Amino acid sequence: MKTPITEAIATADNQGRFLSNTELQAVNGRYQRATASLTAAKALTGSAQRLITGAAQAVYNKFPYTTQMPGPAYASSAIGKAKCARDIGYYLRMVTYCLVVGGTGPMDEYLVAGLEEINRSFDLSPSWYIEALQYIKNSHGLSGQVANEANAYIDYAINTLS
Amino acid sequence: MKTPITEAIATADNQGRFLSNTELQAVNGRYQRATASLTAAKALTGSAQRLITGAAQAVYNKFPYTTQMPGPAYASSAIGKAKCARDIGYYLRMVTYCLVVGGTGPMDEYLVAGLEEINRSFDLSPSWYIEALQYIKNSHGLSGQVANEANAYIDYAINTLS
Amino acid sequence: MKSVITTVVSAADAAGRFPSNSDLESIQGNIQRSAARLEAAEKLAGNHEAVVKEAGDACFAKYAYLKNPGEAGENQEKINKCYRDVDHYMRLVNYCLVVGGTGPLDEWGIAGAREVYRTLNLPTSAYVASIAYTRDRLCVPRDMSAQAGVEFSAYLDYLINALS
Amino acid sequence: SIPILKYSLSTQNQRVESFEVNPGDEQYRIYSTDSLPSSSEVDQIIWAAYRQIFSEHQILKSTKQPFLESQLRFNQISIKDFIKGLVLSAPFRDLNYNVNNNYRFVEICVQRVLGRDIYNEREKIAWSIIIATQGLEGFIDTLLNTQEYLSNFGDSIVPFQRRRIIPQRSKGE
Amino acid sequence: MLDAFSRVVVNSDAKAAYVGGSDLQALKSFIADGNKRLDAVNSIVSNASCMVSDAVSGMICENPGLISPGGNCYTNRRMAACLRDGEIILRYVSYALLAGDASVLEDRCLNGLKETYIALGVPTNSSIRAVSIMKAQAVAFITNTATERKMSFAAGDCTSLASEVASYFDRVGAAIS
Amino acid sequence: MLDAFSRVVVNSDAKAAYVGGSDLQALKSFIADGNKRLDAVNSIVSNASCMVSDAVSGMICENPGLISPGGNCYTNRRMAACLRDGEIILRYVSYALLAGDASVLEDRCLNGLKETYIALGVPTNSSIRAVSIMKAQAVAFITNTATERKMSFAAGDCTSLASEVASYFDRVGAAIS
Amino acid sequence: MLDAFSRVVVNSDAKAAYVGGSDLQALKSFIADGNKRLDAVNSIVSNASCMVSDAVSGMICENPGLISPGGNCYTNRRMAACLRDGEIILRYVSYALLAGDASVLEDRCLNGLKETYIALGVPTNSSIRAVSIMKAQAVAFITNTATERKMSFAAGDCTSLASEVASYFDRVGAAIS
Amino acid sequence: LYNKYFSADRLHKAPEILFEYNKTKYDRVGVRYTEVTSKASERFFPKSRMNRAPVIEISYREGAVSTASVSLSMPEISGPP
Amino acid sequence: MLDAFAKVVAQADARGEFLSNTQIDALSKMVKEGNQRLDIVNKVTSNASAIVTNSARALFAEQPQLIQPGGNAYTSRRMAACLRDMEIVLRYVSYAMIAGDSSVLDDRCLNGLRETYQALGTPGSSVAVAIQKMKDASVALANDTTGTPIGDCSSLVAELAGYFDRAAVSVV
Ligand SMILES: *CC[C@H]1/C(=C/c2[nH]c(/C=C3N=C(/C=C4\NC(=O)C(CC)=C4C)C(C)=C\3CCC(=O)O)c(CCC(=O)O)c2C)NC(=O)[C@@H]1C
Ligand SMILES: *CC[C@H]1/C(=C/c2[nH]c(/C=C3N=C(/C=C4\NC(=O)C(CC)=C4C)C(C)=C\3CCC(=O)O)c(CCC(=O)O)c2C)NC(=O)[C@@H]1C
Ligand SMILES: C=CC1=C(C)[C@@H](Cc2[nH]c(/C=C3N=C(/C=C4\NC(=O)[C@H](C)[C@H]4CC)C(C)=C\3CCC(=O)O)c(CCC(=O)O)c2C)NC1=O
Ligand SMILES: C=CC1=C(C)[C@@H](Cc2[nH]c(/C=C3N=C(/C=C4\NC(=O)[C@H](C)[C@H]4CC)C(C)=C\3CCC(=O)O)c(CCC(=O)O)c2C)NC1=O
Ligand SMILES: C=CC1=C(C)[C@@H](Cc2[nH]c(/C=C3N=C(/C=C4\NC(=O)[C@H](C)[C@H]4CC)C(C)=C\3CCC(=O)O)c(CCC(=O)O)c2C)NC1=O
Ligand SMILES: C=CC1=C(C)[C@@H](Cc2[nH]c(/C=C3N=C(/C=C4\NC(=O)[C@H](C)[C@H]4CC)C(C)=C\3CCC(=O)O)c(CCC(=O)O)c2C)NC1=O
Ligand SMILES: C=CC1=C(C)[C@@H](Cc2[nH]c(/C=C3N=C(/C=C4\NC(=O)[C@H](C)[C@H]4CC)C(C)=C\3CCC(=O)O)c(CCC(=O)O)c2C)NC1=O
Ligand SMILES: C=CC1=C(C)[C@@H](Cc2[nH]c(/C=C3N=C(/C=C4\NC(=O)[C@H](C)[C@H]4CC)C(C)=C\3CCC(=O)O)c(CCC(=O)O)c2C)NC1=O
Ligand SMILES: C=CC1=C(C)[C@@H](Cc2[nH]c(/C=C3N=C(/C=C4\NC(=O)[C@H](C)[C@H]4CC)C(C)=C\3CCC(=O)O)c(CCC(=O)O)c2C)NC1=O
Ligand SMILES: C=CC1=C(C)[C@@H](Cc2[nH]c(/C=C3N=C(/C=C4\NC(=O)[C@H](C)[C@H]4CC)C(C)=C\3CCC(=O)O)c(CCC(=O)O)c2C)NC1=O
Ligand SMILES: C=CC1=C(C)[C@@H](Cc2[nH]c(/C=C3N=C(/C=C4\NC(=O)[C@H](C)[C@H]4CC)C(C)=C\3CCC(=O)O)c(CCC(=O)O)c2C)NC1=O
Ligand SMILES: C=CC1=C(C)[C@@H](Cc2[nH]c(/C=C3N=C(/C=C4\NC(=O)[C@H](C)[C@H]4CC)C(C)=C\3CCC(=O)O)c(CCC(=O)O)c2C)NC1=O
Ligand SMILES: C=CC1=C(C)[C@@H](Cc2[nH]c(/C=C3N=C(/C=C4\NC(=O)[C@H](C)[C@H]4CC)C(C)=C\3CCC(=O)O)c(CCC(=O)O)c2C)NC1=O
Ligand SMILES: C=CC1=C(C)[C@@H](Cc2[nH]c(/C=C3N=C(/C=C4\NC(=O)[C@H](C)[C@H]4CC)C(C)=C\3CCC(=O)O)c(CCC(=O)O)c2C)NC1=O
Repeated sequence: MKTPITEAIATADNQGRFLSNTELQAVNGRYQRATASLTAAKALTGSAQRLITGAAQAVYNKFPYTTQMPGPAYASSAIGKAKCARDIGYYLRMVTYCLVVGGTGPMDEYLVAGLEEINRSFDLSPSWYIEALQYIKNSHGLSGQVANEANAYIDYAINTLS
Repeated sequence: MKTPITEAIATADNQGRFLSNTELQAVNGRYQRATASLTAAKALTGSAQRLITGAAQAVYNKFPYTTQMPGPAYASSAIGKAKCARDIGYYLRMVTYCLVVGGTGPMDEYLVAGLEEINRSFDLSPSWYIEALQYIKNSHGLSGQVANEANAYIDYAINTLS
Repeated sequence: MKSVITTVVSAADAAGRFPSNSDLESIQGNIQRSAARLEAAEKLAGNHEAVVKEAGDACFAKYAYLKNPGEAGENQEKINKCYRDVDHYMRLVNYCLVVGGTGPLDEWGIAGAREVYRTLNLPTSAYVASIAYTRDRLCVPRDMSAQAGVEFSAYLDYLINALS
Repeated sequence: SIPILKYSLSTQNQRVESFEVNPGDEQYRIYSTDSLPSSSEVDQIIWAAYRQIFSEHQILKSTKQPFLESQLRFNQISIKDFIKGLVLSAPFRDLNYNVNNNYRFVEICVQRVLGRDIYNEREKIAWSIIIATQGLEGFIDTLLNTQEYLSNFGDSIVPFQRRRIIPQRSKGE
Repeated sequence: MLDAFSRVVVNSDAKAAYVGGSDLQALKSFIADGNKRLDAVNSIVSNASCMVSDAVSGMICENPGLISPGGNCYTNRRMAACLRDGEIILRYVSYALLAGDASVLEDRCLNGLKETYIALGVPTNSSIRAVSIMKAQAVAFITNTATERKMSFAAGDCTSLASEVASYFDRVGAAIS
Repeated sequence: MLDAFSRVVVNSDAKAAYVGGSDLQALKSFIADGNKRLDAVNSIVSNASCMVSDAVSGMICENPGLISPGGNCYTNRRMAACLRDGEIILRYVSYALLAGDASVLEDRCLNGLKETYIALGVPTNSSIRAVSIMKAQAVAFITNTATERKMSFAAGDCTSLASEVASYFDRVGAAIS
Repeated sequence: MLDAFSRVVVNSDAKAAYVGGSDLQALKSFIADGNKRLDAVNSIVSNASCMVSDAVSGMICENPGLISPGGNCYTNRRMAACLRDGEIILRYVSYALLAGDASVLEDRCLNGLKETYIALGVPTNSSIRAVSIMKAQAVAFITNTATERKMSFAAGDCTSLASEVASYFDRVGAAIS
Repeated sequence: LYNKYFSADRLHKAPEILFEYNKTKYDRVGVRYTEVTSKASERFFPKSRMNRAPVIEISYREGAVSTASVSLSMPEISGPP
Repeated sequence: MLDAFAKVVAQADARGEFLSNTQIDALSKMVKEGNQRLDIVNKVTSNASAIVTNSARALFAEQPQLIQPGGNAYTSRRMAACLRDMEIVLRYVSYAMIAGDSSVLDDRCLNGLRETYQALGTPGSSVAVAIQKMKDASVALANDTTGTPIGDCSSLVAELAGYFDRAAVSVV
């Protein structure tokens, strides 16, 4: 869990030096961007179910074999669609958490740590979630200094998934 | 040498991660405080000789036994006054450097490091330089946010000296 | 003679090869530079009785101690030798303005000069004074063209660095 | 300078000698790079270093240090420098260090670095201080310059738990 | 050695690709400003002698321990060797500026200079100072902002060429560091 | 050349004018005794900072009441601004010498300065003492009779410069009065 | 696009707004004779400070009773307020020229200004004299017939700028009356 | 008393017009709101012109008249202590 | 490390006098393009994986002998060894971009990389080609304004290309 306040603490604690305004400016910049990130998190919260269902439908459109293939890893049956909507809800939740604290710390310790063996052992393809996130990145509605703050955490997850 | 840009590099280099938004805000806050620190550095540059002579006279007033004790460590002779003005010039120079880069990095590697054995072996008392810095901290003529930026690096040195 | 042609011919002869494109393009550059290069040479040929005259007295203006007895300019004939040796250097500069490279200078003026000027006790800086006086007397729109003037001062500057 | 608080010792297996010429089973396959390993035995050394300090899930892909391995494969750094360039890794700092105090942290890396169990609690009291004043890196640089580390691991042997099994016995600790 | 042209040929030869119109435009831009390049190398080599003399004497007059007895620039022989040591790096920097590539600088002059200097006991700091003071004179002579001497030119600015010669002068300072 | 210099002053744009050899020959053809009128302004601009410093220290070592608390030179801000003002007056009188004409000396600094110093409570006679000290330093630098400082000039007499800047400094000292 | 300019003034938030490309092309398409109008408002904003200074000095050198004790310009802080007021009126009439419309000139400064000056005891006719001086300076700067000051423009006639700002300055002078 | 028209929250506030014009593709115009500030001395020393003084620089070396040059500007200048 | 601010402090202190008055506005212009530098870097950070993978796919599309059986980047460990090197040189260029000077790039990355490539037998001038394939993908991506106000970024993308050529010539 890293936010810009936590490394401001972690650098001063290395020699155990006091917090001079080397780090006070670093937390002041967090306080600058905080407003433009918080309305992005609020608007992404307000658009949760629409974006989740649209992203799941985008994955089902772009990969139609996942709706037909007989297997536990696919969404051909009814509960596989529940797992698939649950995963996109998890991704959007981590995006809103990183928008709230101003750093990738939440998703770095809740989502991507150990994601490799999750996709490998349960035989999930990472290319599905990139389509799910590419749906959210352009059709969230956010525009301006707020959408530019929101898109960075979205395509950060696209970077670690790819 | 540590400025808020250098720890923004040093945190991303620890896992070797790319520069995210958690480090770009930390350097953005440096860019916010940069203007209020640069005019403080410029005004302290413009007031160099006045502040150095006033601080040396303040040490000579508060500790009159300094210019009357026969010894190489004291300013009783003429060259001891030259060494004493040279030291206060060094201190004011390090203060202006830390005001320029926005962090205590310059004085941390040019003055702090090994300043204990310097005062111990050459028999200099650290209480003289605290009086010299307490003269500069109240009589530099700045007020408001520029002076609040300038005073932090001044009494940081008071903290390590004491 | 260090020129444009002798360089590429000696390079091809040391390699034992025929003249290729890299040798002929260097002659093309000499063709392209000769128009600006030979402009300064003919005017140095036409102005030389004035330029070494008014450059020689600048040497004794900077160093009036040379006319003292027991020096290098104690009588009139040694001053005539000084104007002689200045006119020789100006003729060599006119020569390297004609060849293309600095062959005549480092063959006839530069090589061995430090031995002669030391054992005959001639002050080396007094030559550099008379050359550097004529170097900045050149105003580029009036005496030569803009391109002849730089290629005239480059040989003059070269001599100065060789003597210093 | 506030030197280290004097604590006093105990009795352990590694404190006394083994008398064991030619051991076979209770030896933990010392992964030295004085062996001059090939391109794929270096992977075995790197995995064993990951098992020694991290446990077997801080060998995720997220916790992996892909550039430290590249300085090991070019012989820029040694094994000992690799070991606490691995302790200085922040996956170790958020997975192991942010979840316990400094008394438990002293024991959580005396066992993983020096390979032995703590003498008493007074040792954990005396070593808890270098975490505070000069930080984690000041703690591990003073841990890996002790005679307890250099006389048995040197600077090219991956550390291991020392004298865990007694020869005739099956159980051990 | 390579050049502003042979560089892109060695780069294209790894591709096994022909030098097409995509990457030929840098070469045509290199040709179209060739007159400024010649106008810059001429300006450097016309004042090269005073450059090395002022450089070594400026290195000396802010560190007088070199001419102190037992210093590295003490006797006449060591001082002459220093005055030529500097002239060689100025010559190779001029070669690299004329060629537009530092490949002549790195192997003919910089390959092994560091262990040479620390086998001789040459202080590195005075060498970086003598290199930096030559860089400061070269950027003044290329941009025609030298105080005590002005050279005549056409109209235009050469910050391009000045930063190229500055990178060439930082390569040697990084090599002997 | 003259029109560009005039437009710099008229615009107040803080962008520097720059001139070639043919341009300089045109301004020297307009100016009276340009050659000698150039050593003069060079002898001012190479000595300007020491001139204002020595002037204000001579004023202070004549009248200490300005450095006493309640004085106009007391406080950190006052010393800096008074140094700035004296140097500005020096720069304008140096221009007025270079132009051979005192119009901009009126129009850009002397126009409405006395009422400004009255509104700020600045004592006038101390500034008159200051500009008289600058006048003495200027004519000392122009006769090359500086006891401390030497420049080499082409030999000759420059009486007009001493009288030109004395008339200009008296114009300042009367306009502040 | 002019509604975005009005938005700023509506909000009074002191946050800057800028137009370029398609937004500035829409502004210049919407408001009559844009390019000429832009040289116009540039010829005001580059000369504004000298305009209010010359205006108030012309008013004072016509009527000294304001600078006499008991005058409204006496005790210079008020004179600072008068400088501020004249410059504010200049800024609003410059906006009203830039908009091609005098609505905000009514709504933000001229609305209830005369009663304010009556309640403060400000003499009206001196301010009328001041704004007439600013009107003359504005039309002089717009005909490029400033005897002292020169800018280069693309050649042509600008009848609207002088008649537009003369109508606006007469609106101010009648609304204060 | 003046509080009926000019209340204290909008007192002495005016728009400002700014021009980023250099005959460039990136050329802009901006409008902002401001609190205005002026002081006493600007009857004769106006704010665009205040504390500006003509500095003259000369390059000459003896006998190098072809290299000699002179230039002029007028920036903001401060006094060195 | 050295950034662009400490660079000016370094030779000011090595000369030993204060910063001059014309250097302070040279730093205040430097803080003027701050917002623009953040938009640039963040552009190259957010699609950092796509630059490396597309440049590698274009690199093998012209030089098969690298993926040929017997080639340098042939086995999966050796193929993975290219991608980390390309991500490292992309990462240190982005460090030098926000730093404002090239001093951190040649310090921890380009120092001795020629000697490693000359010792492993990795040939010298397709890591130059891979750096050029990353350069054109980066400065085309820095030109996109979609999601930023409109203006001039070209001086800074000239500097961004001024780091990639420095990386491309210290490896040949
Ligand atoms: C878009 C839907 C696609 C899909 C989804 C699918 N997922 C699973 C199973 C799992 N998914 C995860 C992933 C996470 N769990 C988390 O808690 C988090 C955030 C911290 C993530 C990213 C895990 C752990 C599982 C296994 C347990 C579970 O959640 O059920 C399944 C079921 C697979 C199975 O049961 O073996 C499906 C169908 N698959 C598709 O076909 C869609 C394209
Ligand atoms: C206010 C003056 C008081 C004083 C000064 C004094 N100092 C010295 C000698 C030294 N001081 C230093 C300290 C520094 N040197 C540095 O370079 C820096 C910044 C990096 C510091 C803080 C050192 C190293 C010396 C010894 C070498 C020297 O500078 O001369 C002396 C002379 C002591 C001696 O010669 O043994 C004096 C007199 N002493 C006073 O009495 C004043 C109160
Ligand atoms: C073809 C190439 C060529 C040259 C470059 C010159 C160079 C040159 N000059 C002199 C010779 C001389 N050169 C000088 C010159 C001077 N003394 C001074 O005080 C000033 C330094 C300078 C005048 C400006 C004098 C005085 C002599 C005669 C020395 C003597 O014997 O007293 C000599 C010896 C032969 C002689 O007596 O003339 C030579 C080779 N002559 C050449 O043939
Ligand atoms: C081969 C090349 C070549 C030259 C450079 C000149 C050099 C030169 N100039 C002058 C004589 C002169 N030369 C100039 C020229 C100049 N004076 C200046 O102040 C400017 C810097 C410069 C270009 C405008 C002028 C103006 C005179 C007459 C006055 C004087 O001597 O300065 C004379 C005397 C005889 C004569 O007039 O020619 C000579 C030899 N002559 C040449 O044959
Ligand atoms: C191809 C490129 C090339 C070079 C760059 C030089 C490099 C070079 N320099 C020296 C040798 C030297 N170089 C210096 C120079 C200096 N020492 C200082 O204190 C100053 C910092 C600096 C002068 C500015 C000195 C003093 C010596 C040795 C002189 C001696 O020890 O007698 C030597 C040993 C040879 C010798 O000493 O005789 C070599 C190879 N030679 C080359 O072939
Ligand atoms: C302590 C001893 C000491 C010295 C010896 C000088 C040496 C010296 N010269 C220059 C700086 C320079 N030196 C030259 C050199 C020359 N100018 C010419 O035109 C001639 C051809 C050539 C020999 C004189 C140039 C062109 C510059 C650039 C600025 C200038 O013109 O002075 C610098 C500044 C370097 C920098 O800024 O990094 C220094 C230290 N100064 C000193 O403090
Ligand atoms: C073989 C000998 C040889 C040379 C010595 C140079 C001489 C030279 N320089 C330039 C021409 C030029 N040289 C410069 C260079 C500069 N201008 C300045 O004011 C700066 C101080 C400096 C760096 C910007 C510029 C800007 C031009 C004009 C641009 C151009 O011609 O391409 C030109 C072309 C135009 C002309 O004919 O004048 C030539 C032939 N070229 C050569 O072929
Ligand atoms: C008690 C306080 C006190 C002072 C601070 C000095 C200040 C001072 N200096 C000069 C006088 C002068 N001041 C200078 C200025 C300078 N000389 C140089 O060589 C430098 C370049 C430059 C800065 C130092 C010059 C050239 C003169 C005239 C020659 C002289 O009298 O020394 C004068 C006389 C002016 C006059 O009235 O005629 C005074 C009062 N004298 C004092 O009594
Ligand atoms: C174009 C020409 C031009 C000038 C000459 C100056 C003139 C000038 N000086 C000051 C302002 C000042 N001027 C002085 C100067 C002095 N007080 C003294 O006792 C000494 C006699 C003298 C210095 C030697 C001081 C001390 C102030 C500040 C007064 C204050 O603190 O309010 C002000 C008011 C603005 C301000 O406070 O900065 C102005 C317009 N400005 C210009 O634009
Ligand atoms: C652009 C920079 C620039 C300058 C600084 C001057 C420099 C200068 N001064 C003079 C030349 C001169 N300068 C002076 C002036 C003086 N002599 C004295 O002894 C007095 C102290 C001082 C009076 C103020 C005199 C008397 C001459 C000779 C006559 C003359 O040419 O005016 C000359 C022509 C002869 C020569 O080269 O020396 C030049 C180029 N001219 C320039 O173009
Ligand atoms: C006795 C007190 C007294 C004054 C202070 C001046 C004030 C003054 N200036 C102008 C008149 C003017 N004032 C300016 C303004 C300026 N000119 C410039 O070039 C600068 C940029 C700018 C600030 C100086 C202009 C452009 C004119 C019109 C041209 C002119 O008459 O000079 C007018 C005539 C306006 C009119 O009624 O038509 C007056 C009274 N005149 C006086 O009689
Ligand atoms: C939005 C538009 C807008 C304005 C134009 C000004 C209008 C204005 N001016 C003043 C206030 C004033 N205005 C003046 C101005 C003058 N007196 C004269 O004799 C001259 C004719 C004239 C200057 C040339 C003076 C002197 C005062 C101060 C009166 C006082 O001291 O009470 C006040 C009262 C508040 C205050 O005292 O500051 C207001 C609302 N304010 C605004 O918000
Ligand atoms: C954002 C900043 C900005 C500006 C300042 C103007 C600058 C400007 N003015 C004109 C162009 C012009 N400007 C004028 C105006 C005038 N000419 C005169 O001689 C009168 C003094 C003055 C009348 C008020 C005229 C007459 C033209 C040519 C016709 C026209 O385009 O309107 C043009 C188009 C042609 C050219 O490039 O010159 C531009 C870009 N436009 C801008 O976009
Ligand atoms: C935390 C991260 C962070 C950022 C990325 C920037 C983001 C950012 N950029 C700009 C502001 C800007 N950003 C750009 C940048 C660009 N425009 C282009 O056309 C190019 C594609 C691109 C260059 C890379 C420009 C040109 C402006 C100024 C626009 C204007 O003049 O209005 C602003 C407006 C506020 C201001 O004025 O500073 C902000 C918040 N700031 C931040 O705090």
